[PDB]
Amino acid sequence: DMYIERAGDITWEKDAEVTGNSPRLDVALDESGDFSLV
Amino acid sequence: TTDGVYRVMTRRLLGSTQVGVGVMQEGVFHTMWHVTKGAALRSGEGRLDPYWGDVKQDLVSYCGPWKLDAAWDGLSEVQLLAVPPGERAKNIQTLPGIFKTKDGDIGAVALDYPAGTSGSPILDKCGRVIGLYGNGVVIKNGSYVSAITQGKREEETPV
Ligand SMILES: N=C(N)N[C@@H]1CCCCNC(=O)[C@H](CCCCN)NC(=O)[C@H](CCCCN)NC(=O)Cc2cccc(c2)CNC(=O)CNC1=O
Repeated sequence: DMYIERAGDITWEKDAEVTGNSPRLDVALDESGDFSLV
Repeated sequence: TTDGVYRVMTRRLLGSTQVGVGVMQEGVFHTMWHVTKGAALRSGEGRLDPYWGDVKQDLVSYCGPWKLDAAWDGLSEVQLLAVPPGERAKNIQTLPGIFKTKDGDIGAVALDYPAGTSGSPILDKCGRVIGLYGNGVVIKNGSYVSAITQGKREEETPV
């Protein structure tokens, strides 16, 4: 039994918490949908 | 099929497990292929049948074709509307990095959430869904970077 349950509206939050860097990565995508680092 | 973000749950004999997340828009449910493995979904007393999908993109839509057409503009911050298992939906803002591929650049977010957060929407400042979270790579120190995965909204199919 795989089922869905609503979890909210989709909105941009003003004054949201910011985090994370912005990495630049060389990757390959294969025919099965896997990303790998080169 | 009211618009919004939804958890994707599985139930066997015991309790339920959240295996992912998806977006309902224009009567179509959008999630990542690895969440459902492209199988049917229940919504209330109704059945949602797979309609379009692509395992390489790791995407699947239910009840109709892929509807989400907004794109990252390549320089603005974005928000992940993370819907983690057992936790309230929350917005996290970030400046994407880049997956550089032989076929072009893909925006990518260095945000690390449980596996069942897969399919959570990534948003632009207008609240448009510019992709879904959860197909990515693990970099050297063990942290995670997700592609901003977006499908193509095709033109109306002839008749
Ligand atoms: N810090 C981590 N590792 N964080 C993730 C965030 C998932 C976010 C949601 N997305 C996924 O669940 C996908 C599913 C597979 C899609 C394949 N098309 N997965 C991934 O995109 C990566 C891909 C690796 C590259 C494939 N060439 N797979 C993993 O990360 C597997 C992994 C690896 C090491 C350790 C762990 C898991 C243990 N960590 C957890 O148990 C919870 N955290 C995560 O699992």
